[PDB]
Amino acid sequence: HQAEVQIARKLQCIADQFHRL
Amino acid sequence: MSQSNRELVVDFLSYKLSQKGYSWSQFSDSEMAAVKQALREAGDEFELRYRRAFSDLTSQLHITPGTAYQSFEQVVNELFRDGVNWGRIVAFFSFGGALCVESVDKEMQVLVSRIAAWMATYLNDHLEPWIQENGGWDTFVELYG
Repeated sequence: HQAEVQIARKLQCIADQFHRL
Repeated sequence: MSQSNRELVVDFLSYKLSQKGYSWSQFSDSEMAAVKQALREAGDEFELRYRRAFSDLTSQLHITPGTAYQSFEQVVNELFRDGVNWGRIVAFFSFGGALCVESVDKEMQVLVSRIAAWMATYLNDHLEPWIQENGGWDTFVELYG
């Protein structure tokens, strides 16, 4: 029971694709 | 122990708070710090990209004083479970910043000092081993201007 992980994944989704500065 | 990550955290949070008109002073009592400038721009860009794909991070989670700590650690742990890169560290900073900004707007100023403390401890206990084994903080300034 966490919507916290969904936020963590949404964070990762932008973070992962953040190497293209 | 010269864990100056504290200064990095406070500097970033102060910037995010100053944007909304507040001051870090309200909530808490070798000069190559271009990382400060580099991290601010990076944080701004992250939040910009995040708010385009989804809603802005400030309205993602419903926070209460008693809910905050468990919610913070749960998010961060899941963010760093499958690996650590520079993008996720920016995610780490802008997330904590969004929490501070929200906690003030929802009038839970009590959390601001703690969010900084929570970030600082995790940045020392679980992230710095990755930092200098990937070239330290300057490497971030080089890769992200």
